[PDB]
Amino acid sequence: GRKRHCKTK
Amino acid sequence: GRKRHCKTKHL
Amino acid sequence: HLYMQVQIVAEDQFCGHQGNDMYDEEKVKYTVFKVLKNSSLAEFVQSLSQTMGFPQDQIRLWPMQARSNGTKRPAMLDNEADGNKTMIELSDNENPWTIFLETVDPATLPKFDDHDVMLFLKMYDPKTRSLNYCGHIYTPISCKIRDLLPVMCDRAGFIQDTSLILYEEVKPNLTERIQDYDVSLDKALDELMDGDIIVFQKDDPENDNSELPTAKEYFRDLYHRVDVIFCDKTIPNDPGFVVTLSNRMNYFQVAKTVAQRLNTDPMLLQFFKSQGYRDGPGNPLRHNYEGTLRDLLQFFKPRQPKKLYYQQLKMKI
Amino acid sequence: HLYMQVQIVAEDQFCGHQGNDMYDEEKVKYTVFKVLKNSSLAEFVQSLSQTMGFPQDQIRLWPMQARSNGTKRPAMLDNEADGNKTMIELSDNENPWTIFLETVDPTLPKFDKDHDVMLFLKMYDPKTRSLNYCGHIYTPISCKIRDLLPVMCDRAGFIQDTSLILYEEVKPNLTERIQDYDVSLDKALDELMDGDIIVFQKDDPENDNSELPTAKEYFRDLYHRVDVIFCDKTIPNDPGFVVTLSNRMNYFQVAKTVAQRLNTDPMLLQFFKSQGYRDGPGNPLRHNYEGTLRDLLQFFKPRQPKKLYYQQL
Repeated sequence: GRKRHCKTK
Repeated sequence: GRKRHCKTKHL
Repeated sequence: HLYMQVQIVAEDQFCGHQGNDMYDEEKVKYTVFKVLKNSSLAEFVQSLSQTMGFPQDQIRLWPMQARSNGTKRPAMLDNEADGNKTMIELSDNENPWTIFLETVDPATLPKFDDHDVMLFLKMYDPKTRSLNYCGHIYTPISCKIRDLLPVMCDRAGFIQDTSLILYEEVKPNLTERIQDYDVSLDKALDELMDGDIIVFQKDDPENDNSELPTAKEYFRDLYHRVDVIFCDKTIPNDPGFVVTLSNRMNYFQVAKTVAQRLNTDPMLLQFFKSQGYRDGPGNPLRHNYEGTLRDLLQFFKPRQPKKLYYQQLKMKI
Repeated sequence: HLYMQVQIVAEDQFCGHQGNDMYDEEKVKYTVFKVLKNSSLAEFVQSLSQTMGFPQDQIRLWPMQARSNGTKRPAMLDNEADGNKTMIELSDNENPWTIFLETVDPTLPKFDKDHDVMLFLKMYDPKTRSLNYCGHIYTPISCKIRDLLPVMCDRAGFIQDTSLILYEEVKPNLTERIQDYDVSLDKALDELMDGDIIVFQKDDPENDNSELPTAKEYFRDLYHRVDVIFCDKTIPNDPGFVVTLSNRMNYFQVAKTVAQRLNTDPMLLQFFKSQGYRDGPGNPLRHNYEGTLRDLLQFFKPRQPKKLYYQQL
């Protein structure tokens, strides 16, 4: 479980 | 030198 | 032309903030540095460590990065290992370059691995209808939402095991509720990242009496809140007079609320759109105006004040 | 239900495209696949390989990705090769999910996810005022802009050592000239990413006699071109006729050019401002409206289309 790099919506 | 992951110059 | 401005913001500036993200970019007070565009990161941290009271091992830099959903939050620095990168490059050629400066008070700052994440906690209070900043928190990503609740309770000054409702402040006008607390942070949040914000409040029927019961509703209010300036045309050189309205409001709603301030009928008021920004009144508004306040204040440039002119009418000829 | 649409688009669909990004989303033709939301990617590649008629080793998937900067572009597949990852996971719950499919002949070269970039090449012809798709290239990021100029000439059918002016098509109404050709790709472009587009043209004084001398002017011009449909409010179903205008036009201009098309004087026409979100006309539109046509039409969706009603009168 890692985190994201960029947001997306 | 690397590529970005996300953009930035918005609507 | 061979220098850049590095702006430092410290956690106390986040206190008292009532909007989205951590602070208001205009109104906040920064600590500023002139730095050579070819400076080293360790060189800047040295200058910073001397200027502020803190030693290098008691501070951590979180550059304020904008994101693709229109938010600006503390982010992770892209140093790590054999970097030797220049300041202007670390900034991706931004100048000024703003940075959140994490320190400790009153010891040493924890270690941050990436299986860990920094989160920001806000507590919404439906009685006072205000947000209350509850600091930030290092936590493994593998951790589950339920395991943070004690720290939220504690930081908000609540008794342990107080039942809370958790939202994620995603962007302005989108506050998604966290449904299942028995999943890990990476699954619990929409898109886990180091600027992410959990807002929380008491689960309590007592807060249904308030104007805005949930945080979700509160942010929806702030999103539309707009402060308009009302000036009398028949009185030249009139300052106003400032009223708090919504973009949503229609003519009757604008009319009746200005009327409840001027102490007159809403039928005795005559408004005038508009000027963006060739200041001065124009076309008078018919009282059957099918638009809304957002439409009336359409031509204003973003960092300009909203002025609407009005006129009081006679009640006998 | 537990099924999702996956639309494939092939590089042949980018040819002749005369606007921003690779293709017109509306007017392009897709190969559509219906897949279980829980499928493996492997399974999709297998059925796509079967259907499209290419071995799994001769193809490469670049999911199309709509951006908040106002563009839709090919992107690197997410798969952390390849811990389960269901198709609906890989698409961020997007249904349908569009994917650019790269084939080869009518083998495919290796691509280092970390150190290489895929870039797209358009050529602007200022004489004809038209864009010409010149394909896509794999190049190292470390590579200098200088070293891509030979390739740009080749694909546009130019002679070698032909002078070229370079831009990056960043987004609609933003085409940034590239000044220094002796820098890396990551330095030259705004935010280097797979699916970035650079537009090139001849460096020739001759084209200054063109109505639109550069790509910069061309795309700015395109941003403004806008179609709107005008209908009589009294009182038929919809006698619709659509006429081409600019977003820069004020009230006079839009009226004089719609009145001319109907044959009447502009003084005879009464436009009603589109209610927006709601159903019909509602508001009448004042002839001293100091705004532009962009402002009149920002209610209408992105689908869209653009339209507003009128009595005449």
